[PDB]
Amino acid sequence: KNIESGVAHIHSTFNNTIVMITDTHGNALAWSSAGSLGFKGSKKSTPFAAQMAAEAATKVAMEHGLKTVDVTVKGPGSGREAAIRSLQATGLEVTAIRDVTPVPHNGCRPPKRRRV
RNA sequence: GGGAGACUUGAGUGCAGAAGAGGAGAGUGGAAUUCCAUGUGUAGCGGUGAAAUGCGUAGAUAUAUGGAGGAACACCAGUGGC
Repeated sequence: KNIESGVAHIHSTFNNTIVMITDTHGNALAWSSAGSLGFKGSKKSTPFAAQMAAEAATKVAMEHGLKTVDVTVKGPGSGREAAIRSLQATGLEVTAIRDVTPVPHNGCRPPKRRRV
């Protein structure tokens, strides 16, 4: 109901961007996405859509009560920086930024190349 | 070419060292994917050139914490080595 510090997970893929603001323990507080905001098709990956998604999620989080957030960026999407700037503009203080893109140590076999 | 000898440079042994993803056997480590359980949380997620199929209110994706299991071994790594 009332929080001050939290985490913001930005999942940005080539097709969509999802912003998930949680508490420092990971429990979800608010979230939004390009698709959730009405963007469809290619638009979902545009940085502007990421900007709006971060804006809407931040507004809900601040409404719930939240001042500081630390950012974790995941995925190769092109809207990560747009979301971060949107967070700052909407008001939440960006305490820190880290990248948590998983990096398999070889691990599993990725799917086939396209057009083969 | 044959026979009877001699010789040490080829060949090999000895002695002294060197490096190595060489091979076989038995274990073991972390990353990561998927699945499972339980939290938080609400409407999409996923995907394309564009769409649709598909998954999601039986609460998905995301997110936190665990647990299961299979396979391959990021960085080192290098017309490097064996």
